Amino acid sequence: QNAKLLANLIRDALRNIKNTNEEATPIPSSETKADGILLETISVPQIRDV
Amino acid sequence: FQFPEIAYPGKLICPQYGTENKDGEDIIFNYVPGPGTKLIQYEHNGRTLEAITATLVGTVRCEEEKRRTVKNILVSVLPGANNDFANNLPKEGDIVLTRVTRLSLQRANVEILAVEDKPATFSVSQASSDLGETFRGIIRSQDVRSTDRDRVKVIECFKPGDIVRAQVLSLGDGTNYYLTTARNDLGVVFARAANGAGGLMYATDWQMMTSPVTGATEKRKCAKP
Amino acid sequence: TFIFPGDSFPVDPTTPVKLGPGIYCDPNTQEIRPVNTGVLHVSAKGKSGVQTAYIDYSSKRYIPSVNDFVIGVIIGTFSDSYKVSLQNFSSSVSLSYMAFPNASKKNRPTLQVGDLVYARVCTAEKELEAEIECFDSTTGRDAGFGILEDGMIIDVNLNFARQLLFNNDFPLLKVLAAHTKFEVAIGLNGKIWVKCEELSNTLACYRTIMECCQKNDTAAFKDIAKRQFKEILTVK
RNA sequence: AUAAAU
Repeated sequence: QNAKLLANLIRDALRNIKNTNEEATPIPSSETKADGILLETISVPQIRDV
Repeated sequence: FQFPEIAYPGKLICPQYGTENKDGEDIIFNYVPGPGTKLIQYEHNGRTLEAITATLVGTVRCEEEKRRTVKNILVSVLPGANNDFANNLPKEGDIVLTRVTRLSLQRANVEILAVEDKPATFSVSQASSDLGETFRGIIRSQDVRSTDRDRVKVIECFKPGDIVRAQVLSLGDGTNYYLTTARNDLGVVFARAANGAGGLMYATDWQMMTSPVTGATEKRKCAKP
Repeated sequence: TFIFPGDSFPVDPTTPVKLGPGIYCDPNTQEIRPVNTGVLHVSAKGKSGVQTAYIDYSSKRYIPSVNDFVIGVIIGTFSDSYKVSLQNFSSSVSLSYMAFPNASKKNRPTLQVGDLVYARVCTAEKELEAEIECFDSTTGRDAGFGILEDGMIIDVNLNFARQLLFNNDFPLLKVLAAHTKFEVAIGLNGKIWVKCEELSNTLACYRTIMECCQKNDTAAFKDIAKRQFKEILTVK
């Protein structure tokens, strides 16, 4: 009797799954850059000293 | 050229980070420890310092592995017959030659002898087989073959003393490694008739092993050359 | 015609002989040769083309074989099976829980450690742990294999047990029936289970079978039962 | 779904 709702629910369910997938690729890239910041923060001057 | 070619254990090679000036831009060389090297801490005059120090007596080899440029150099020390090869240890994905120690109904436990290298050459693990110091591994009944994973007769697959080439899925516990012979290039390699009492047998079919000497045929799990 | 190990075999090489206890087929040289000492028994069927053999020899250490009836003792319980030892200082045997009538993955059998069971060996490999099953298909619709209750178990050499199970001319079961009512389970692993209504009768049976096991005499055994059941009377 | 991984 509630099969119409279920069909609607599946359509309701479907839209959310799609939104998540596009976002994911961006997240991985940053990590080498995060490693970069530490070198930036350290003074060039010390390196010649040590 | 800045760092010595050959370093004895305890000899300083290169600091933590490095940089040079070329093409009007600073190129950052990132030094990372490797086989034969160990990043440790040394302090002079109340000053803390981290530098790559060799731990093995060998020639030293560097290799690059991965606006403003970016770089990564791998610093290692290579010794330079007798072979030791400790760095080599069974890890997920590696291929390992094993020997069947005992057969049970739901699984088959073995012992690790040698491990296949990467591009054949192998790394032999030297240990006493009459003690138990040798690494032990367990091949599950579901990991025997991809064909019919549920029902597998272990008696008709392996045999005590037979040499089996497998790939380790995971470390498991301290007792048993996880071994799979699911693919084609994995299975019983060297074996003899009647648990080693008869003559040598060779691999023909993937599920059949025959002996071109006494005409004996025993059911095993054979691999592909 | 006693046969000794390394003895020459009359049969021709081209024609095969079915394996029997005592007879060994060399995995290396493919030759068939006797390895036990005793009487050679050979059965021939048809005008030509088939043969079978074994050697009846005195041995007391049981080695599990397909379709052998054995009486085992369940020392301990594992996850999916019982650990039962047919014999002392002998490798353990694997008995499946699902190897019972009306078995289910939800309900395990009620057998406890220390119980006697009548069992038949289904799969027995030399290099693998042997397995037994409570119900044997070959015997009939009903195995008659169930854990034994009370009674007394008797140690006996494999030859004496095999004669008691397969030979109908063996007077032992007859001479015991002439003295008392009793039920008996016979294992090819050299175990004999005996149970009567009264302990004195079971004890009398135990003592007779033991002496019969010791005596190995057809004439003695009839008398032996006489003096045994008599001696219990006075002892009473 | 009447008692699950000694």
